[PDB]
Amino acid sequence: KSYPSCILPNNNRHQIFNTTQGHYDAVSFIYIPIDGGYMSGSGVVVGENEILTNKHVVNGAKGNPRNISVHPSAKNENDYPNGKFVGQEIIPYPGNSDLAILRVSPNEHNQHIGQVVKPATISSNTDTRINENITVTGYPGDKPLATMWESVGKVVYIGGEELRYDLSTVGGNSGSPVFNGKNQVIGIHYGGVCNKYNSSVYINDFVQQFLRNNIPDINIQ
Amino acid sequence: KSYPSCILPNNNRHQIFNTTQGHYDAVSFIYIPIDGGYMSGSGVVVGENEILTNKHVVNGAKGNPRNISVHPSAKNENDYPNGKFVGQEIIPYPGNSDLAILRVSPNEHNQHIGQVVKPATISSNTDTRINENITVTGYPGDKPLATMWESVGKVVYIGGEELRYDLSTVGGNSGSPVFNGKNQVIGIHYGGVCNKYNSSVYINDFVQQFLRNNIPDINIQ
Repeated sequence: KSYPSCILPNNNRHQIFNTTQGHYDAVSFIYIPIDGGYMSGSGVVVGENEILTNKHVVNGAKGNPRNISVHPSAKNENDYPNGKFVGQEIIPYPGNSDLAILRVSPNEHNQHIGQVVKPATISSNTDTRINENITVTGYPGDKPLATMWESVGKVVYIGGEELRYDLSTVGGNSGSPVFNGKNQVIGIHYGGVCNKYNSSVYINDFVQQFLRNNIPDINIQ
Repeated sequence: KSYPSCILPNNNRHQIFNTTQGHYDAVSFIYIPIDGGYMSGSGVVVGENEILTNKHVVNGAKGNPRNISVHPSAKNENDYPNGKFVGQEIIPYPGNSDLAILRVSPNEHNQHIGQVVKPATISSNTDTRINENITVTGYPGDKPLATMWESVGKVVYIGGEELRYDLSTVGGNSGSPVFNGKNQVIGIHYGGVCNKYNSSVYINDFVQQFLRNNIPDINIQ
């Protein structure tokens, strides 16, 4: 058992039904069979064949990326509007943050994940500040499996590779994109300190280089 | 489900039976009831009423330290030579590392945790280097519940608040002390990247200040 992230006083969450509309389509559901059961998590499409998520999420594959299923725009357990893409290569962030790139294979129709949905825009994070209104959108495990939920709140802390917020998340949210009001990705949710705050990997200048060094078509605004 | 840390090519582990001997007595087993079941982890006694462990371990208490049971020197499920101490106050590291101090209450005999075992010695980490021989000792969840195991290996990376090693650990090891050859604590295990390495919070100068600011009798050698 585990409890990676926290229900906070601010528990303002609603389900996304039109999961392929707008910036939602790159939000991705992750499913990994392990020990006869499954682990699930979240991620975000950022390139032709790439998502971002947590190191501790891809770890569930026990070193083999082909154990990971990525469903971009998952709507529920029996509604994957874009099907699945199978993990191909795990590229951990060399720094100390809980961040990994997962490269995925094209699907059975030779479609690439970044063709069926719009890859997310990465923020340059030059305007990102404390008390900014943000959302964290992904697949919390206290809801029905593979339903997408947006959680609303504010940035309470920015420092180094860490950005913290006052909004609620639940095991399953691991790897969820953090969006600013312009729907750009400022961070990748990884955890929290209960019940004080939840935490994300802040996409600072050094993280951005890692993205640039590995994802040629990354879109940093 | 989760898989926080990794079996690596180096899987050199043995069970500690004399758990109160020497530097082993401060190694601690953590038990947290959650969602009708339980979460378990590891930690290390470092002061009269204090252990170190991970932020993501204490999170299992959902904000209430009294949900946490700490058994220093636990030997097996029916052998707690020092009984249990109940969580009293959670003090997260303000920095970005997966590190928390858990203050515990005295036991039913008014004994303090740092009186029944010798608090561990914290290394100054001025000699700690890559390729140094180390151990990580705690309660891996693939062994019988609350049995103590020492894992042997080498440091492969030191940077910022992160120290990585080539030795194997398993879910349950979260919060385990990392010992150098002088049996001083150089880090606190928190995770890994499968199957490349496992990771700990490196007790650098800034972490040491946090320890000093909160634990008056901390012993930094």
